[PDB]
Amino acid sequence: SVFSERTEESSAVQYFQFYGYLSQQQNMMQDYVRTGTYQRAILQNHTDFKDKIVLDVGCGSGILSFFAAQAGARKIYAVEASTMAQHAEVLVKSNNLTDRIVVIPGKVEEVSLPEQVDIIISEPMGYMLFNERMLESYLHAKKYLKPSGNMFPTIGDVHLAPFTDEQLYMEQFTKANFWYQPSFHGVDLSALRGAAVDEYFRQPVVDTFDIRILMAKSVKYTVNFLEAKEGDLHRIEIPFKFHMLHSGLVHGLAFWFDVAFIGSIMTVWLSTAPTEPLTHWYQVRCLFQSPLFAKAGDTLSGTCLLIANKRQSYDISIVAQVDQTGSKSSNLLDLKNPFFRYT
Amino acid sequence: SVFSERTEESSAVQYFQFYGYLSQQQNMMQDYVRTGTYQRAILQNHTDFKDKIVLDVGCGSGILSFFAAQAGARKIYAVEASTMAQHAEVLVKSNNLTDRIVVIPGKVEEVSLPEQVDIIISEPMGYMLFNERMLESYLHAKKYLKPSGNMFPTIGDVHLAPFTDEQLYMEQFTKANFWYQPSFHGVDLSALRGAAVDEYFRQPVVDTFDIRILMAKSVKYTVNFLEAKEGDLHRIEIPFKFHMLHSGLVHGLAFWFDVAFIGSIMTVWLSTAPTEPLTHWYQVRCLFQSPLFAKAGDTLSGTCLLIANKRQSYDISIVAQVDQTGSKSSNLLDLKNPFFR
Amino acid sequence: SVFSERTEESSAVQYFQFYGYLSQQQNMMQDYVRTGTYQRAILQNHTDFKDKIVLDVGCGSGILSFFAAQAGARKIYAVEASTMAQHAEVLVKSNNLTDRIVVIPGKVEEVSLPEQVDIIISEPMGYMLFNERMLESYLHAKKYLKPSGNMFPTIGDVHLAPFTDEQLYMEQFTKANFWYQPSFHGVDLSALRGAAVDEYFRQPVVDTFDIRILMAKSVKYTVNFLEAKEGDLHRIEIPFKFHMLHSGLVHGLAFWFDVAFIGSIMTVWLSTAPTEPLTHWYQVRCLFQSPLFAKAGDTLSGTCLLIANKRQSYDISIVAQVDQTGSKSSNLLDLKNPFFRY
Amino acid sequence: SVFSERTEESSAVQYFQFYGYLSQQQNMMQDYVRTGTYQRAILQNHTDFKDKIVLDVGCGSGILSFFAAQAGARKIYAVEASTMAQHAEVLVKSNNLTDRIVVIPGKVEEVSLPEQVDIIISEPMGYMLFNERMLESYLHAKKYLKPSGNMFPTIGDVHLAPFTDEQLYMEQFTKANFWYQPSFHGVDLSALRGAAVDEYFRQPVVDTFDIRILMAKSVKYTVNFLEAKEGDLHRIEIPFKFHMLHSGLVHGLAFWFDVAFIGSIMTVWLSTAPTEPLTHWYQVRCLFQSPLFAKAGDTLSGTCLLIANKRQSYDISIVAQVDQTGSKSSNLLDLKNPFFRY
Ligand SMILES: COC(=O)c1cc(O)c2cc(NC(=O)NCCCCNC(=N)NC[C@H]3O[C@@H](n4cnc5c(N)ncnc54)[C@H](O)[C@@H]3O)ccc2c1
Ligand SMILES: COC(=O)c1cc(O)c2cc(NC(=O)NCCCCNC(=N)NC[C@H]3O[C@@H](n4cnc5c(N)ncnc54)[C@H](O)[C@@H]3O)ccc2c1
Ligand SMILES: COC(=O)c1cc(O)c2cc(NC(=O)NCCCCNC(=N)NC[C@H]3O[C@@H](n4cnc5c(N)ncnc54)[C@H](O)[C@@H]3O)ccc2c1
Ligand SMILES: COC(=O)c1cc(O)c2cc(NC(=O)NCCCCNC(=N)NC[C@H]3O[C@@H](n4cnc5c(N)ncnc54)[C@H](O)[C@@H]3O)ccc2c1
Repeated sequence: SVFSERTEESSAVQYFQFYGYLSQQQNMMQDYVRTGTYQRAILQNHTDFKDKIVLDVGCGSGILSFFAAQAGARKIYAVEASTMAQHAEVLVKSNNLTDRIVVIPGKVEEVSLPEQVDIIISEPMGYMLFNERMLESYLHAKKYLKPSGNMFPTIGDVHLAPFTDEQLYMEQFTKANFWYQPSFHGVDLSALRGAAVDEYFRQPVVDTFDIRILMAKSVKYTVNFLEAKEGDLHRIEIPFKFHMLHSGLVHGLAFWFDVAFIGSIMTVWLSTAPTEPLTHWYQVRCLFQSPLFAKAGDTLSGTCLLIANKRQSYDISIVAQVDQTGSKSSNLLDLKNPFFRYT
Repeated sequence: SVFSERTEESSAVQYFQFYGYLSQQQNMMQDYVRTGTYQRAILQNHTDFKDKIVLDVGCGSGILSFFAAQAGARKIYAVEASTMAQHAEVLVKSNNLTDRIVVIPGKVEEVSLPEQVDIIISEPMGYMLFNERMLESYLHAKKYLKPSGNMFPTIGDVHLAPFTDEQLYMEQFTKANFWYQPSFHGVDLSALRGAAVDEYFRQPVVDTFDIRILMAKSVKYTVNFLEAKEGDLHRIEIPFKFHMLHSGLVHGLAFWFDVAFIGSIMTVWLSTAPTEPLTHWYQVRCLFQSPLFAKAGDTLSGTCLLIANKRQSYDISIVAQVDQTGSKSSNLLDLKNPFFR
Repeated sequence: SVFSERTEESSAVQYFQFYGYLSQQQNMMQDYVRTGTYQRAILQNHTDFKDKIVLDVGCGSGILSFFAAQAGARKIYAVEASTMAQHAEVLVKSNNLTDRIVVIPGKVEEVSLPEQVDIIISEPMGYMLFNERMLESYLHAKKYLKPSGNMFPTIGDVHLAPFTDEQLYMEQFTKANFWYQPSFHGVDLSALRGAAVDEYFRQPVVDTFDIRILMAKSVKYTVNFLEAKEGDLHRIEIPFKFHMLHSGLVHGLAFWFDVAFIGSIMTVWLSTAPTEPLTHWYQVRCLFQSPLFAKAGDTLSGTCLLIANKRQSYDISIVAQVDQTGSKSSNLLDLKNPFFRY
Repeated sequence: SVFSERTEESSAVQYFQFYGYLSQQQNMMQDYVRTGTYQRAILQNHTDFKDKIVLDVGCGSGILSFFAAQAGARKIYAVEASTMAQHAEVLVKSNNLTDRIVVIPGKVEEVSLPEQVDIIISEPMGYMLFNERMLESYLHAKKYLKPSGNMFPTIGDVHLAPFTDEQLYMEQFTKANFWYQPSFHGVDLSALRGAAVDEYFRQPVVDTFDIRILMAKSVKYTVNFLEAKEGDLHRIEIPFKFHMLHSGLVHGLAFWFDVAFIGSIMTVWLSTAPTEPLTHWYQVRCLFQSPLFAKAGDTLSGTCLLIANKRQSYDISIVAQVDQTGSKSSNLLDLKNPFFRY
């Protein structure tokens, strides 16, 4: 019941319906960097799986469990709450692994596992790492992890960097200005211009971009999944101090993430950086309401505060100022209403 | 309420959140054929509004009410269940129409209107006309219509026609065939190929197409909103008999719709046909899992059956056979998971 | 006889009937690259024929014997099992070479030659080099070759490369899909979908293609006809490891071949590569039933295994996997039912 | 058996291998005029099948049996000699007709049926109706037909007509003239020109043509399958007297056929005429060695003689003369080596 107490029923319904589609599973599977890196992380750390007990949190089609099986896992508990659980069972039988993979339909916060596991595996990451709040389910499942146990992924580093994108900033007002007309089919729309601007600026922009728009080395916030607690992700305060590498108008912050699989043999990384090939996580950009001018050598400092909501998302609050000028800007954004951009 | 008894709370939440965004209101407004045709229908039938009482069902930003006001409506009750009701009120004040347009926040099945109206106006059409099930709310609102009152739109014609599009058919099978692989990173996926094909073929394809793909004259199913009852739309049985004009593989049925605004002065049509400019309704195609071969001269007969569900959509059953050969295809589709091409 | 023990009578009948037609000999002679390269190989190595004894295995119309004669061969035994041996005799008379070219009707495994030869010549190559299994007759005929004799051709290189061709893959699955129909004139065909797909994908595709579809440098398997024995061609195991140069779906393997005529004066090559002008051998592609995704830098390894059958062809088994993912495709192929796509 | 005594094993092997492929079955099935007319003939004559015993000779995939089942047949014995019999069995199970369709693997001349049948159905027609000689198997199967029994098809009409096609005639010599060259890579080929011409002229041309090339109303030779005996098709003598409608050079005879399904309710026709849509039987044209000039009003008379051979085909002998001139021509053709021109 930890899941249903932090999540509106209306949101859980839609969430699980979405991951219940094969088309969606196929998308995730066809991302070769994602699928291949998970496989590489598990198989190259075979000693972390050989004759071990394994929990796969939100197994979907089962693919990560099959990898754990390839690596030599004695026993794998594959938990999945969507109707995809049925399809995972089918694959476990057709691949003759009924003696090693047990699919358990339900939420990991609600099901009973019969024993403690040596290692947990999952793909719980959303946009800017935290969105969809499955990282809480992943951490929750540590109640089943032996003390010496491991987690794959082991850590997550959400990166934050300032960007310049005059054209993105301008789009907002250009769109909002639809309403700034005194006779649209004889109707004066202009009283709504302000509300339109607000709405557009509350949407985090999900797409990719040229790394040339980044104005400073990114700042890293690390969650270590071995030590973290579920509750650590209810309120996430990310302080930042950027040392500006380029002079210009900073229109917002860009977000991406890495996770690392820290095994006994080696550490394997999965990156969603804009310097790396595009994943189904893209990148995320949050605009400031007002651009901040900064010179190369200036510091831009502030806080990104993420406050978990009952729609399995975050309210994002960003405050920033150029320390050498005192010019400051903010923005409050809702990751439950992202703008998926094609410009 | 009738609305909450026919609708899961989870679906209503999302539905009304979607229409609550200004960005979404702007997209509907910027469809010039939609906005312009509604305006033309109302203003050219000014006598249907001059000094009349009006109900606007699901008014959104209020745009249709403003049109009713331009046409000379004494009084317009604008009902809207999303938070857009707040923004509509703002526009009514800034346009100095507080004496003529009264916004009433809530569902039309739940609110109290103080009087009966002469005419109802709404844009309740979804994909394939019926999707989103607002046509029920529109019909429900007739409890407020005087005897001899009018409705704008007045009727809706659904059009059904068989199409050939080998490339469309192949896309879906090409996607589905992912699940045939016997060793995807060493994993045999092929036990799910059937489930994958079923799911993909249950998705109605929302996009446009050249009219050259149509293999017979369309068949028309008319709902007359003046006479129809809310419950008529719970189960909709559309029989069809196409006379094939071209020989080839029929890969599915294509759907579009017209509505007509039948006023005292003139009848104005809003069409979503593929012969007409593209609207935000596009057209919808339902693929058969297996094509049917037909020769020109052959008849293709069957039934399209639409059964309303609690997610404000329809489960669609399409059964079709080429009479001269007995070649038959049955197909089940869910308009709650459309494929946008 | 070695021939009739490795070949069903039904297959030999048809094989020899096919090469017995003048129309078929004209088609082979009109391939100028084939005819011209054979001529160039023989004439430019004239010292390999001047005053030498020659065996032409499966001479057909006789054309290669005439070339050996132009080069100065003392004596040429031209063996041919089809009825074309009589048309070859006619040409030997009309060209006043009765003193130098002796046609011997019959199979080279069955006839008696009166002496040993200095050199053997033949065109025994089929699709993918080996099809029709005449390479065995060519190797069998070495019982007539002196120690230190030569073979023309001398070696054969089979080239294997991975290819991407989505449109090819689609045409065959579109054909196969006929058998998914639940109501073809009211009859449910779909229980045979699996079998139809198998059948279609077992057909090697004989045509040409742009070299741009190739996703890695080809791999070479060499048969040296001087050293090889007839029995070596009963089971042919071709290992391969491709280093992928491009990322994408690998829909199969493409095959072609070169033979080299290694004479005393020079080596002349006859290539059927897609970089070279088209011959009557074209190229051959074997499709995988399921494509393999590979990234550039990945290795694609496996085996092409050819097992000779009694219908003068091979049962081909192709096993390939992307080493970095363990994605694997196994495919069977029957060279006796090729799909001609040109 | 009657089949193996009239057929060389080499030929039977290949024949049955060819019809054993699903790809080939699919081709036959996708010809809508063939498949649809068979269906229409059986269902419109439902009273010929309701609660009746049925034999389907060479059922292939089974499609005609399924039609007999749709029409209400109590029991259908579906005989098929190719490995397609296996696939037909699979379809009978997947269509829940194991109680009504019994697939019997083997040749209809060799298998045991447990009872006599009311009606036989088959698609035994080849090029010019008779080619491949399955019409003999169809007639052979009458040993299983009750006295009142019927046959579908019931009759076959072969149509013969004189044609003009200067360009077709010319092609032959243009091809043959490959050999009429004194130095093809230094070899004199010309001694073979005669033999090449002969070979080309012995090939019946399988393709279609504009009906405007026909110079007289066609002449009809009818086989009634109810009365005919297997041996009647060993030697088929077709006399003809054409009354010329157009003046010009007659370069040969064009052949096509109709079969009729004569039921109790109605007669349904399947035509392969050039006036009708193209089928997988096309039409067949046999050239004269020398064109015959005829004026409109002249009569062109002669005989077409078909003599069955052991390669499941016919040797065709055509003799024709213009009666008013005494200008005569001849031609011996072999339908076992047809030229596909389409
Ligand atoms: C109007 O649209 C929007 O505005 C909108 C907004 C958005 O944010 C959007 C985000 C999108 N997502 C997206 O791109 N993802 C990337 C894919 C990788 C993540 N894969 C993953 N996390 N798999 C988890 C598996 O774990 C299961 N699971 C979870 N919790 C569990 C629990 N407690 N117990 C048991 N099993 C559990 C779950 O069922 C599933 O199988 C896509 C569309 C969007 C549209
Ligand atoms: C992943 O993507 C999917 O899965 C998906 C699936 C889909 O099906 C999608 C469908 C889409 N539809 C769409 O673009 N339509 C445009 C047609 C024009 C507007 N049509 C209409 N009816 N206006 C309603 C107005 O009337 C109000 N209203 C309704 N009911 C009321 C009641 N009872 N009382 C009072 N007011 C009420 C309502 O709030 C609003 O103002 C778009 C996206 C999709 C995505
Ligand atoms: C749908 O169609 C199919 O299914 C199919 C299947 C296929 O595989 C096909 C293959 C095709 N091949 C083809 O175009 N090749 C041309 C390349 C030239 C190779 N030259 C060659 N082989 N000539 C040997 C000569 O040497 C004689 N000879 C052989 N053995 C002998 C022996 N032991 N003793 C004495 N004489 C012997 C022989 O008679 C002949 O004169 C064409 C069509 C196809 C269609
Ligand atoms: C070397 O290339 C050439 O030069 C060549 C020369 C040619 O002449 C060619 C002719 C071609 N033919 C062709 O296009 N036909 C189209 C019409 C098909 C008619 N349908 C049919 N005949 N069905 C027979 C069914 O009846 C079964 N069956 C027969 N006898 C049986 C028996 N005794 N017992 C039991 N079952 C028996 C049989 O297995 C099958 O299922 C094609 C290629 C050619 C190439």
